[PDB]
Amino acid sequence: PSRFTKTRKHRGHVSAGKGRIGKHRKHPGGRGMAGGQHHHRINMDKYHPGYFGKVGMRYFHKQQAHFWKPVLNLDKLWTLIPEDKRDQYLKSASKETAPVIDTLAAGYGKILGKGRIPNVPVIVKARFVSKLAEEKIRAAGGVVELIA
Amino acid sequence: RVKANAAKRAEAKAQGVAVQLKRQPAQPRESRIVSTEGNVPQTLAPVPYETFI
Amino acid sequence: AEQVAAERAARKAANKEKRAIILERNAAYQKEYETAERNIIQAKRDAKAAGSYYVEAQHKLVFVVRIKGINKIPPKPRKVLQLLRLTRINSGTFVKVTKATLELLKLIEPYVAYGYPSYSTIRQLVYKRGFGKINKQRVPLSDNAIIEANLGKYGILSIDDLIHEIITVGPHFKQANNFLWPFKLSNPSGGWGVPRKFKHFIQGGSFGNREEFINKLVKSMN
Amino acid sequence: VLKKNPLKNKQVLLRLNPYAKVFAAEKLGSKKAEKTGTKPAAVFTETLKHD
Amino acid sequence: GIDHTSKQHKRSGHRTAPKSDNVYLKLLVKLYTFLARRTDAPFNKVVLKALFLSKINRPPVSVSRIARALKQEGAANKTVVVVGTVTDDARIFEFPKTTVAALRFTAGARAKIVKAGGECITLDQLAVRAPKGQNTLILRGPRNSREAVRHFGMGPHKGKAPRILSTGRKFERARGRRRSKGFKV
Amino acid sequence: SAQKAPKWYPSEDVAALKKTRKAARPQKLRASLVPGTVLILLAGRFRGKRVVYLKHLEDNTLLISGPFKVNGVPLRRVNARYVIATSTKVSVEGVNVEKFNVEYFAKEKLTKKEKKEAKEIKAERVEDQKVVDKALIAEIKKTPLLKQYLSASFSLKNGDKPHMLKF
RNA sequence: AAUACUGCCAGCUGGGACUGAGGACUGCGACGUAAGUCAAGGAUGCUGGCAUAAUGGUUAUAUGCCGCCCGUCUUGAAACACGGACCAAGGAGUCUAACGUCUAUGCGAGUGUUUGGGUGUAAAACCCAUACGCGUAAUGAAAGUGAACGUAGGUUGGGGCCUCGCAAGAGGUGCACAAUCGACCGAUCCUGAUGUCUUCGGAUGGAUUUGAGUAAGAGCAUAGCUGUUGGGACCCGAAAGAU
RNA sequence: AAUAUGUAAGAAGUCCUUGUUACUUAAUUGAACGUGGACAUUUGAAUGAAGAGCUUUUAGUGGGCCAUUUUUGGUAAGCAG
Repeated sequence: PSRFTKTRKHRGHVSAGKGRIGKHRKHPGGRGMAGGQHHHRINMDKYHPGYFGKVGMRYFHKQQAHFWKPVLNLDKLWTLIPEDKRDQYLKSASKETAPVIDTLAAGYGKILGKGRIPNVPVIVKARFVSKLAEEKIRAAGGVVELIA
Repeated sequence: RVKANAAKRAEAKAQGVAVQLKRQPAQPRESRIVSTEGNVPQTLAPVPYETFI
Repeated sequence: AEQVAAERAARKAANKEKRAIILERNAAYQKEYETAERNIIQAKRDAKAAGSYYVEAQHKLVFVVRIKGINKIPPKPRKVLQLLRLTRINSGTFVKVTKATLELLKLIEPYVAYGYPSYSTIRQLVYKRGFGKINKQRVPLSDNAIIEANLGKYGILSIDDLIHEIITVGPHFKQANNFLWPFKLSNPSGGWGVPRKFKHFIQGGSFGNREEFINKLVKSMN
Repeated sequence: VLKKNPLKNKQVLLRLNPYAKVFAAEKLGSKKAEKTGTKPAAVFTETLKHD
Repeated sequence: GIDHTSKQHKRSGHRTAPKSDNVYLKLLVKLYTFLARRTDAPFNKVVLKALFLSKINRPPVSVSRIARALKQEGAANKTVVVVGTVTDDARIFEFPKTTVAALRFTAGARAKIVKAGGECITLDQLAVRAPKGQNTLILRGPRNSREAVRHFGMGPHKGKAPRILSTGRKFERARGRRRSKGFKV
Repeated sequence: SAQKAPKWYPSEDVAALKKTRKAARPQKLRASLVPGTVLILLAGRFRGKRVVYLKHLEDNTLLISGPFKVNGVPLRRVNARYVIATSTKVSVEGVNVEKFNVEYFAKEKLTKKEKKEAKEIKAERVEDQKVVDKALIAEIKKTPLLKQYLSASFSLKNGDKPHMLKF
């Protein structure tokens, strides 16, 4: 609020926290990103390197639906099965009765392999997958099939 | 100095423990007797100002 | 059956034996003061009888008093004054004479008046103005209990144990002198004896070595 | 609470210094030295006195 | 006037009290200030000084971090004390039986500890069962894993993230960042 | 409420005082004050009067009587700091001053009721003054001119300096 | 032999000044055979006067000494630098969007109800679904690829805990954090395995390379101070320009 | 020369034995990093430490001037540097 600002504490003091010599003006260094190559060059070289220049090729008409690929790691793969069935599926690891995980149903496009699923056979439906994610799923006894 | 301190510590295990490992600075001199046989103190005076040119 | 006499008589017995061992310590330290003084007198007289000259031993201890204020001090003198804990005017401390400490006194010489303190000067100083640095505080000494609490590991059981370790500079001088706070001395009572302080004592001023007249200066400041 | 000076206030001076009662009774600050008749040497005396 | 070797009237720079107006936190400070003063054990001093800590200085401690702490040899029967919150973790699939003394527990963390046979106790329950800190093990969360820390010390040849809204190409990937356009960092 | 409340209320009881370590040691007088010396009163009703010092009372005061036949000062107590001891002395070997003390010089029993809004010598005071004067006069007259000295009054003249005038 | 001078006394003693802080006891000590007393962790005892303008306060004046007229710009202001005849009222770092650090709070690998819907005592409050935002994964220009050899590694330091230990201290565990050597992931470069639509694939291994990475998550939302940017942007002020 | 200035004055160190290397050597040679073992009167000069170290954030400032000493241009300057 206004009563906890320093403007109320600066009542009486002449420059209101801005200095006698400096004489707080409208825009003494410019406006906005003014002089990022001339007189704020040191700021734009120290704190924001990479500001000036055309890197990369232009991608005309970008839609993020094409780049829709949220990633689910293997340690977060077992979050998908709900807790009412999670303990019944972790215990009694059965090849015949394996939990299927519709990873796309929650909205993860690609399964990655950050590691250490328990040694259970688990059915994984994927749009994409990595090599190490499949090898750890193969090591646990599960299978990955692809959906679209 | 490390080799001397290790050797002095090795000998201090046998005899002369607390063998003064640390360096001491130039301590002020203890009291001494200055005899005067053959050393009668010759008196000195300031020299007069001589131009020496 | 109430635990009154069961701890008061034991504490009074402990205080009586602590006072008895301090009494014989002060008796032992007293008797070595006259022997170390009278043999020095007798060594001078024996050398005079033998036709020689007795060089007395150089003084192991200086008492150094800051006489000039905290303004307009160059940084190399200012660091040494802080290292000797002379932070204000008429702040005194004891400095063990070595070659390292001698060139320190040569470097802050226009700001301090140092000399060789006598036993009477030291014991009057620590009785009147001796304060102990215990947990970064100036607790005044005022009994041998806090001397034993903070200097009992070095064998200093009393203020006279502390006095003897100062005048006869022993192996626990660094611990004992750092325990003593810098002496907040007053201005001298009869003045400084000079019209102008900031010349050398040889040049009729106040700073520098006044070798045995630091007793006349500090007995007036105390 | 209040600092009391030693070398006055003899009860504080006797709270410190258990030797102070013996020092006051035996007068050890004003002790007479032993009389002796050692004479300085002539070589020291004439060096001091010459010219 | 004296030679000021340091700054006079300088505050210690540490918290002597929590900045919060939490009455229940101040009760725990009141209990542990008594415990730090009246016990010679330094466990109560550390817990009190950690109770003062702010939200960025009390990071969350996962139950996987509890499990890694109990995985140390000789610390299986120890009680793990978090002065701060405890969150659960889907990375682990078997939390061992233990008693955990934390300020707050998330509902997943309460489920993970209780269903594993263990119990979630508070810091005053800690004070009752262990005033000097018998067989305890204080666990601290990763302080410098915060997203605000990777922007700290930003400069040339530092390997720090610049402060930037939109991460991608055309946003700080040009001169000053690669050798093709002028210079690289 | 015009003023809400003070939450911290200071306690209404008074703490007892600490046991003070001050004993009332007896007063040592000046060396020039011997019982039987003559004093000059420096203040009061009898400024400059020469009086005979008789007894040091236990009040720390001084029982004086310049003889009432001589100078008109009665048997009264004064203060040691408000008198000046002259080097000459009188004889008090044969005078009874044993029954003069603090309660002898008590003024009156004072209450709050009988307070004098607007405004007699005791017969016992006159008679003991007489029997003190009978002993005191018999040695005053044995030396010349001392009776004239006590009846006179001291005064500082022009040019005399009390830092060098021996009294 | 004295005496001067210098120095010492845990020597005595006189006179003066200022201070009386604390408010049961504890403690140290001294004297006394003990009992107790005391100059011993800060003043008590006795006495007198007045009880009101006595003391004190305010105010005016006088006297002694000091004291340049404030604000601002300035290296420097009392300035022969500028503003100010006086008085009353008004009058100048505010709000928003996006954020940064810090702090508080709630929930916490999630978080955020308030776009909307239902309801309501009706712009309030209450309740709610789907998405979406940010976070949980980075890296590359991009195609793409995408984070455990190990008790998530080793070394050094490391609070705290455990064991031994009359007590120092010695071992074991060592969270956070700091430094470093690795390992893994992406990019660059190099060698190129089974294979094969014989031109695709890229296994394995490596580097004076590189990243805003991983290496048992820390974020989201709200609130506040401070700071930034855009806006009139602390207030006021142009010469101008255009319609 | 004086003054000023760099380094060192140890437990992260010293000594002895034997482990790794794709480095090095003629070599089971050295280098680096080690594993074990011995290292109080003072753990290896003096004095001090008044807490030490680290991190964030941001204000103001970025017109200076004077004095001793050294010193430049100038005849000199309450000159300029």
